Formats: sequence, C-alpha cells, structure tokens
Amino acid sequence: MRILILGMGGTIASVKGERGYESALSVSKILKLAGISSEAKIEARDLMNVDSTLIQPSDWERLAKEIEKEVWEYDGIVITHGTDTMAYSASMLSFMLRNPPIPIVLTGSMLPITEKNSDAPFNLRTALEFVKLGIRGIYIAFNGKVMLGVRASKIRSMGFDAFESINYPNVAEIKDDKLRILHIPDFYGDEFFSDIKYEPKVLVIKLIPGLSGDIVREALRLGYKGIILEGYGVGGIPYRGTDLFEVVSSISKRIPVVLTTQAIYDGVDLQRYKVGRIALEAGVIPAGDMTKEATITKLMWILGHTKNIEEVKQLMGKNITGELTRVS
Amino acid sequence: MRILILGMGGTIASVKGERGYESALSVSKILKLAGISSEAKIEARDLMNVDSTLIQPSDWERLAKEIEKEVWEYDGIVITHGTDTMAYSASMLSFMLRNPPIPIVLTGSMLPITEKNSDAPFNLRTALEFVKLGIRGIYIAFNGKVMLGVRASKIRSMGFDAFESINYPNVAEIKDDKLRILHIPDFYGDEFFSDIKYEPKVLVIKLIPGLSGDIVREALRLGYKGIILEGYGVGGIPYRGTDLFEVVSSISKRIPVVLTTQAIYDGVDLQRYKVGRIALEAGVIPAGDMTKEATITKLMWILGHTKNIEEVKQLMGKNITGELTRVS
Repeated sequence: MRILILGMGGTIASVKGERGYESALSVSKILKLAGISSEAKIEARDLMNVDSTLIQPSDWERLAKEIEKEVWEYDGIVITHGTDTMAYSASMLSFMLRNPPIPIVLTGSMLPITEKNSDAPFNLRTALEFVKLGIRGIYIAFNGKVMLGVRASKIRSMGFDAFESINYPNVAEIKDDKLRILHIPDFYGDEFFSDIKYEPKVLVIKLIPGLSGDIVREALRLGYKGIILEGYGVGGIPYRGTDLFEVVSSISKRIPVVLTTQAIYDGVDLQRYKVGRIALEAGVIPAGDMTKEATITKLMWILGHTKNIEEVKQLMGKNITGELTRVS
Repeated sequence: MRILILGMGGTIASVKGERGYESALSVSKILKLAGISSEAKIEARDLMNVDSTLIQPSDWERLAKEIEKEVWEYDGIVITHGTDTMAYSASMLSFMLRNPPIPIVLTGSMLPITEKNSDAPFNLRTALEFVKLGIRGIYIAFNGKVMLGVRASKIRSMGFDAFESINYPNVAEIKDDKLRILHIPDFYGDEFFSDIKYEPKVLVIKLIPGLSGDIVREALRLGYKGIILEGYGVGGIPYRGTDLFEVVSSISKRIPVVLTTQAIYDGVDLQRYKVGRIALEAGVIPAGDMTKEATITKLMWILGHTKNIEEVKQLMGKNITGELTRVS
C-alpha cells in the first residue's frame, strides 16, 4: 500500500504566532503528530505551505502536474490543504484529471494538529483509511465523511462539521466506528488523462435588490472572460426598476454569463419561473445543481480552451465528472 | 383580534401557466383558495403583486409607510411575499421600524396554491396562529417555524424547508399540531422608531482564487457607496499574487468595505488568522455572525444616514435590532 501525501499548508499546519494562526509546519511533522504508526507505505512531500485563502489558480496547475506524474507511482494520494479554498482545489482537480486510476483525497482540519480537541488526526486517519478501499476519484474527507470532490461545499466557518455533500450523497461515512462505503461514484472511464488548462479571470457577483447592470458592463471592459451571477433561488434576473436584465441580454452574447443560486441546496431551474424563462431566452447559462465552487472552476476550466458562448453553454450543462445531476 | 394582510406578490400569489409561474392572484383570492377560516377580523389588502425576484428597494419604502400607518389600528400584520427576497424585506423593515408594537410576519410558499401538495395554506395558517400570540417584532413564518426576520436566510431554492434561522434559535415551532413559543426576543425598547431612509447602491462580490481589485476600483468609480466581499471562512483578504488587498486598503478609506463569509453558519472572526488581522488593519469592517441579508440591508440603511467610515463601522458593530451577537 503505497501512499503519497502532499502538503499545501493550511490551518492544519499552523500555529498561533503573533497575529493569529499562520501556516508553518511540514507534512512529516503533521504526519507524526497523528497515528502515523498505522504503518502502510507512506511518504510526505511539501508542494507549498500557504494559508489556504492565498491559494491561486496557478497552484492548482502546479498541484495537478505533480499528481499526474505520480498516479502510477502510488496506490492513493492524500493532500493536506487549507479548508477555505479546499472545495475549489478539489473541484478544479476533478476537471483537470479525468479518469484518475487511484483515490485522491484532500483533507485538513479546523484546528492546528498542534492543539488538543484537534480534528486533524481523525481527519487524516479517515483519509488514509479511505484510500485502502481502492475507490478511485477525487474526494474530500472531513469530520467522518468522505464526499465526492465536486459536490462538497464549505458551509460552516468554525465547526468541525464544516463540509457537506451538496445535492448528492456522501460516498463514505463512519458507521459503528469504521468507514463504510455508501456508494461508488461510477462516472470514471478507463483511460486516464489530464486536461490541465484554464482561464482564471471570471467575476462572481451576488444579485441583490436594485443591483444595476453597470458592474456587468464594466467587467467586460476590464477584461473579465466570464461572469457568474449568484441569484436568489430557482432563477431569474431582475428587469424591474433596473437595467440589469437589459445589460445582461447583450453582455451574454459577448462572454458567458452564468446564473447559479445563493441558496445552498437544490440548484437552479430556469423553467420554473416565467422570469427564469425570460433569462434563459436572453442568453443566460444555468448552472443546474452544481456547487458554487464547481461552477466557478468548471467555467474557468472551459474558458481554458474556448470563448464560444454556445460551446461554453453545452459544456457547462454536460456532466463531466459527477458535478451535475441529469436535468429533465 | 384585528389582523391586516398585505400582499406584495411572490410564488404564493402566482399560478403555474404556459410560461412557468407568474403573478396572478390578489390577497383575497389567496385566502379564499387557501380555505382560510374567514375575513371578519381579517382585512386583506394588495399593495402590489410583483413576480418572484423582482422586488426593488423602493418597494420597501412603500411597505414600511403602510405598516407604520397601521401598527396602532391592528393587533397583527401578515405580509404575503416572494421567497427569493423575503429575508431582505424582513431585514430592511426591521431597521426601518424599530420596536414595533405588534407582531409583523412575512410568509409565502415554494409552490403556488393551485399546485398539488402546496405549502401555501399551511404557511398562511402558521403566520395567523403566530400573530394571535401577541409577541411583537418582525418575523418570517415558514414550514411550521417562526424565525426573527433579521436572522432568517433562504437556504433551499426548492425544498419546503426553505428558510433557516442562522446562528440564533427559532422563536416558535409547531408541536402537536400547535404553535409553541420557544423564546421571546427581548431587545425591543419602548419607542416605536420610524427611520425609512437608506442608500441602495452597494455591491456584493464573492472572493475567489485569483480575484483582482480592479473590479473593486471600478465599483467606486461607478458610484457604489459601499462594498461587501463575501470571504472564504472566518475571514480574510487574499494579498498573494493579486492586487486585491492593495486596492481594498485605499478603497476602504473612501467607502465602507465589509467582509462577510461564503459559509452560511458561524460567521466572521477577523482576529483568528493572520490574514484576518491584516484585513482589519486595512480598514475592513467585520459582519460578525449576521445573515448575508441582514448585512446587506443594514449597510444600505446605515449609508442612508452617514457616509463617515468609523461611524459606519460603529453602527455595523452595534446590535441594532437583534441581528447580531455580542463581543463584536
């Protein structure tokens, strides 16, 4: 059982210096500060050590090339990462590494492994334990659950139960103290391959009452390649007392304008409301039931090779790697 | 027991037609179609019938002036409204009409009343039952629970349990088919204050990896009077490989720059991490544990009264009407 563990940094590797926690520790250190004696062939490697909120798109490319070269070398990979953008990393890796031959699992903790009442060891233990199950794909393991990477979302900013599988079932869960596989995500084909590319300049804006289209017109001028509007619920772009809908109608013919929802659960459905149909007709691309992190990283990923609106729309609505549920 | 029911619109006043749901029913008809007991005690009044997602800030002025003039003539007020912006309306109303003398409850439904299994009659009955309990304040009644308006947030775009009281407990809940009060908010004062003034032009931007401050400088140039950055976890502004921190450092001195979190539970804590402390140093205002809706609406309300930064900072940090929790 050859396991490779890559560190990216994160709360899990920090310590309360002068101005709050700051990522500090090596992967070998952390590794030992836990039940590393659960002897299986292991090996640590520090790719980086940053507070998660500093992670940028390039770091995902760096991490993906790394994994790519090693997918044949080990039986499974574990990545320690900061919780803040972990869902973004997991999602982007899922688009870049198609048909992974081995389980890749991202994990971290809410408190430094260097404290007590720390979730870090439990999380690492769950992550190692899952790779022994030989269930390939890209997942996140946290608080006793293993979730498909592109369906996971961080919904709590402080509690140990920080992640959730959104609109899709957990892959594994602790049952009577032992990981139990609840279901095996079967998207994965045979031939593995990397599709490492992306356009990072996209803008996410929350719709609020009275929002004008001015900020959308100007994002185009500033060079943004895609715009995601985080809407109210099931779907609709306001046109009452605002020029937002008028502005979206034409910007949507120049760069992809995606509509997702503020609500954590259920996704969007532009067929539900008449206001939603009108938006669909104006060129807006629905995000289905995808998590916010997979929507953002999938658009960046798609813009990595095309600027054609109809092709962006077709790819956004296609289930690439388990991120999206068959729409009616 | 004199109850006024004001209609604003929403899914509850709509009917699923050949184009999806759309406005169509007045308050009287919703009550008749819901089979609600009678109208000799209940006064039904339409203020407007606007489709779900189309509510604009000036509608709140109209609603607040109506309420203000009727709080001393009825024992309770129920407002039928769209779910998409209901929490913004409950929140804004709470800042505009402090210390109301009677219970004001907003309700709606996920399914039009003419659809099978509609939640509309149940939500309506719940609101009317809460109004007779004579517990003053502004609330949202939904799926058998009554929650403090300023603490409610819409977390589902389709499920019946669409609203949840965030970082604060339910005020009432159905138990043995009866509405039992779980706790009475007690931060109301003696005088009914009416402050119907606000600045609507604020902007909400989610923070994502790679995001530049260029869009933030552009928002100031466009006339935005405040900006909310939806951060990653407990709070922080990415200053690595991006000029976002640099731009926020200058912008925060001219207009308020508020930091909330993408997470829905636990809120912001700007002292926890190094990144968080640099943000505070940079002039960013923490939203604490407030709901996104309360945060947006309160910022708008404060800007209708002062443009002075430290002053805006004091008010955002002050618990005005139960929207936020102590030691911050």
